[PDB]
Amino acid sequence: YSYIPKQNKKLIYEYLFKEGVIVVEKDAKIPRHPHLNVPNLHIMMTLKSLKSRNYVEEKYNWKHQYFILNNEGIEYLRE
Amino acid sequence: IALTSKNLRAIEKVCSDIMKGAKEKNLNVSGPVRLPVKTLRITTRKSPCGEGTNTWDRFELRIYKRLIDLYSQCEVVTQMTSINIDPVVEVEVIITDS
Amino acid sequence: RVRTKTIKRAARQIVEKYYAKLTLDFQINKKITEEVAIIPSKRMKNKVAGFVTHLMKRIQKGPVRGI
Amino acid sequence: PISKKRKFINDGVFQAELNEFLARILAEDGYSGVEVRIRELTSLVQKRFFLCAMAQAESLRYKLLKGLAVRRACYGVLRHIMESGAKGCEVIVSGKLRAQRAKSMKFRDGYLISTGEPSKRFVNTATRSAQLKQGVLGIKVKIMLPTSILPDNISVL
Amino acid sequence: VHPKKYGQGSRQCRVCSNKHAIIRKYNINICRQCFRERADIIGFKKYR
Amino acid sequence: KRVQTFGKKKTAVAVATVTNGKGLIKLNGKNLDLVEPYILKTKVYEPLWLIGSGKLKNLDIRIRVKGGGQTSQIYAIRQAIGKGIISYYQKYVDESTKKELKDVLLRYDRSLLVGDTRRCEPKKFGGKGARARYQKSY
Amino acid sequence: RLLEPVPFVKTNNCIKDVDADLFIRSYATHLKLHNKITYPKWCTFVKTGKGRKLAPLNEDWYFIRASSILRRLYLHPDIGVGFLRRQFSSKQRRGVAPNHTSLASGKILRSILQQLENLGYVEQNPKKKGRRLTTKGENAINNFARYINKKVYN
Amino acid sequence: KLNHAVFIVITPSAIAEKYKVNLSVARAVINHLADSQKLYT
RNA sequence: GACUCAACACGGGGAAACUCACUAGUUUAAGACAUUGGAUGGUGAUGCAUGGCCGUUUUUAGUUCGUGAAUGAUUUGUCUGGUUAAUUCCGAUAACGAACGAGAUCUUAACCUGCUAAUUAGCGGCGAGUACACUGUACUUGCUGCUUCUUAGAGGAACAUUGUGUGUCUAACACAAGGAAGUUUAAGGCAACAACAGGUCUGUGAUGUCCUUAGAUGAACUAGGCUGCACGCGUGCUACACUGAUAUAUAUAACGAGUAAAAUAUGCUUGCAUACUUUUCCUCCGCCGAAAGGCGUAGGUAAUCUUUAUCAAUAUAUAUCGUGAUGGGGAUAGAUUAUUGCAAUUAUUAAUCUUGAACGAGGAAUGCCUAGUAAGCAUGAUUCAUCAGAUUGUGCUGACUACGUCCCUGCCCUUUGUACACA
Ligand SMILES: [Mg+2]
Ligand SMILES: [Mg+2]
Ligand SMILES: [Mg+2]
Ligand SMILES: [Mg+2]
Ligand SMILES: [Mg+2]
Ligand SMILES: [Mg+2]
Ligand SMILES: [Mg+2]
Ligand SMILES: [Mg+2]
Ligand SMILES: [Mg+2]
Ligand SMILES: [Mg+2]
Ligand SMILES: [Zn+2]
Repeated sequence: YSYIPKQNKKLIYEYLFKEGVIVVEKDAKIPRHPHLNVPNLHIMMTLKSLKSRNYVEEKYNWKHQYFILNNEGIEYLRE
Repeated sequence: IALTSKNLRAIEKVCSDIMKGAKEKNLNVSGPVRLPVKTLRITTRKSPCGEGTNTWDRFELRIYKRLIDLYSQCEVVTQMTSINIDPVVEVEVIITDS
Repeated sequence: RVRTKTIKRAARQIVEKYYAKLTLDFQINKKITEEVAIIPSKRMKNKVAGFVTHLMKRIQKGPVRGI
Repeated sequence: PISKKRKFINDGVFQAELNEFLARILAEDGYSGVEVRIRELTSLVQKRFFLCAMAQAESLRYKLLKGLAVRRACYGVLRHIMESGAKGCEVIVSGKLRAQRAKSMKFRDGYLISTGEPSKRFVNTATRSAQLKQGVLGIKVKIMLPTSILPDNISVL
Repeated sequence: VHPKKYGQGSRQCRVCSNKHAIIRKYNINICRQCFRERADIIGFKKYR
Repeated sequence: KRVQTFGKKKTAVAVATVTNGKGLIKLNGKNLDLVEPYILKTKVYEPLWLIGSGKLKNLDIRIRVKGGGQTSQIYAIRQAIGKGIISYYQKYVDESTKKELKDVLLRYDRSLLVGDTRRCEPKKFGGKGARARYQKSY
Repeated sequence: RLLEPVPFVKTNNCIKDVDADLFIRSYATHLKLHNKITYPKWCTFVKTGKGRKLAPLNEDWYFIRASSILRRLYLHPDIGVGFLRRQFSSKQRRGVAPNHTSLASGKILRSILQQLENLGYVEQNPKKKGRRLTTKGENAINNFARYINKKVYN
Repeated sequence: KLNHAVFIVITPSAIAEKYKVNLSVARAVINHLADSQKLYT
């Protein structure tokens, strides 16, 4: 889609902060993440971005993506 | 009471333990009845490729369902069930008059 | 239908130590074996007993060439 | 409501997944476990759900990654195994390894039973693929544990 | 996007996302090679 | 009074309940007049013929058969009868008579008392049957 | 033809103590005599089941079928149409592809059942499952069997 | 070839052999005489 | 992709789309991070870069060490012989003694405890009847000691035991009795050492390098093709009839396997939104339908229901054929009625009518097989939205012939020869 609303992004970030970790499911056309109804692709993209900066650390298992938050990431999330 | 499990000996042990518990007092316990072991068989073809004289291999996950009856109150049965136990034997208690 | 060294070895070991207990009677021999040695199988145990019996038979009528 | 057969298979699958996850996570650990810092792991599992051979293998892989003389490392591992009271061991390392072409290298110490249900019982086996310079090195470790008695022995008193 | 709900390309292996050779009995949904490796952990022992 | 034994050929367990009565002899709910094919009828009647029809005027018999095909079922029935009558004799009638009957049965053939232990061997891959492999052209 | 020296007495009471085919034939004959059951419309140019690829060639096959059905009903507690169909199945040669088992044309069977119920021989039981025999019908059947036995003896 | 006809110690085969006939006709003949394999005298 | 065994119904590969790698084209960013660097994806290239896994050598009996002995590679052990399914033993001996492999172990199937247990299995117990016998038998509703059958846990049982032969009267074999069983009882599973430049990067986010990266060899969509056909070689199915087809009737298995889309109502312009609940798989049963199938409902997340004291066909019994390409045979074709699916033409499959081809037992060659086996007969499951002629299990009908041999073929061994070692 390539929209990425800002509010949605913020919500996602908040969720991540609350958790500390995000299990993504590396699926293209799956609509929603289990808890928060966000287009999953967007979420995936965001997580990728985070990984790129090393704000989040990833350990890929089968199907799922299993993202764990780094201390820098946590600091950033303070906002 | 239905005891579903994968491991035979363990299941048997559990059954024995419950029998022992019952024999304490107050329990008209019917003996352990082991049910027809409905074996999950998968016949997979060995070899990722198509090379070699296509050997199959019959796997068998053989589930042991076990069954046991009682005429009792819930709390007592719960207590009886508490033999500690572990992740391996799956227990289910039915507290029905019928 | 022949016996491996493990069976044979076991037989040899018995009759060295427990010749006293044994007599030409199969069941008795088997019992003795059970009492003494640590055979995990049934069939294997039976086989061992049989070979012991055979050994015993062979003695009394002569030297075995062992024990 | 889900049937018993279906349930069992599902459980098995879950177990497998858990194992894989652990493997992915714990490159720095003597991993065997599977019974349920760690907070994150717990969270992950919740999200999802709603002496030993493996450890030795992991260690070997780590060593390889670090960059040792290989043979020496293997020897060390063997020694360690011996110390830990193993009746027998076996390590294989096949792959690229120094040369381009081929080269599988065995490393046995004590005796290693291969055939029978005893093998299935009385050996712990483990397989890791250590990624390296220009490909992968292929660990397989095989340990024969202390027996609860072997079928071959007939111990007369 | 075109109907991806009922066909070989609809679903996949749980493990490696391969559309070919999926053990679809008991809702296992693992392509058979992968299953062969993880048959120990799932609790599938070869007896006979 | 009443005695329950089985026969066994392949899969096909014929359970013979042998009781005190007038001498009818039946299968599930049907007389041994039927069985099914006229040719094989003799394999069921044979033990009776050996022992004598007068000896079974004291003994009613019902037989419950389950599993197997046709011939196998018949064999099972026969086996049940053989075991059954003899078993009855061993308990509620004399021993000498029982022995005599056993001897008679032995003289006729095995299979009446002792069972046929054969059973369908597992099919093996690379073929259709137990041994029968497929085909190589080179 | 059937009779022989046997080593027991036969309690010729119910239909289970009668030889089947002969009994069926007798019942068919009786039906014909009565004119108790019809031969609808399509009966005279239908095929009894997928596998038959050919008409019956018996003229009064319907009657025979009915008789068979009666017997079946007597045998079992509660018996449907599907069950009946299964019972009257045969091998369908698919020419070149190997044979499969072939479920019978159930419509005719259903019609027969309906006819029987109209006449008062079978009974759709509200408890349990599909259509068993009605007691009067059963009695009649038993009587017929007895008659047959008597005839055979004679 | 042997095109047997229809219009004009007992067994059907024998009958066929003797008068050169279809075996349905033989069967019919047998039936008449009387009045899935066969034997008659 | 794979090419002798060890490619050729194989890649679980029965592809209408998806699968899809291909062809004709069309979109898209799933271009992270500091238009540039820089990754990310690949059913792209390379199995002769590799991992793991699998195959074969090989299910045969083989491999190795310690010390000793015999410039070196090495040999011996690990063998003239007998024996064994077996470097299995015995016996001889510059060896003695080990270890892996074999054997044992594991899993079934084989027969017992007339001990352990009794549902979701039965047997009786017994009420209630409906039919008929004699002075009990067949069949259903209602209620609740035994464990033979039904399930499945622990035990037992065969060890060549006793008998008699042949054998260095060694290891062992043959016969007889007993016995459920006497070819480790039958069947598998497991699988040493060392390889093959065997296969697989088209199973993988196991994975190197090289390529490609927006006019992508990434992903997504629309068709089309893998099924195209003078022909050669595979694996099968169906046949060539009368021990049979045809059509009625009768008989009787075992292993099994079974749970985002639709319905109805409200609100507005066939569409959306809102509310609410059965259906998504096995089908009982009741109706419609020649048939296929349909509609309605019922049980089943399963020893309960499908259904299993019977889901099958060969069987068998009675009729029609009558040796005539014949009613053997059902190819090829023509035209409908359905079902699956967004979509059925290059016909998914199914049914109904009709079409009536080759084939009268198969040449050169070559495959499989020794007892519940061959063959015949079906059938469950795997693929599956739909579709077995495949595979894989399971049963049912139940032969012939050995009971050995090295003649061929292939492996293995000792000796021998070699200029071969890519053997
Ligand atoms: Mg071994
Ligand atoms: Mg298709
Ligand atoms: Mg396509
Ligand atoms: Mg290779
Ligand atoms: Mg040597
Ligand atoms: Mg072995
Ligand atoms: Mg193709
Ligand atoms: Mg196939
Ligand atoms: Mg050959
Ligand atoms: Mg040279
Ligand atoms: Zn996979």
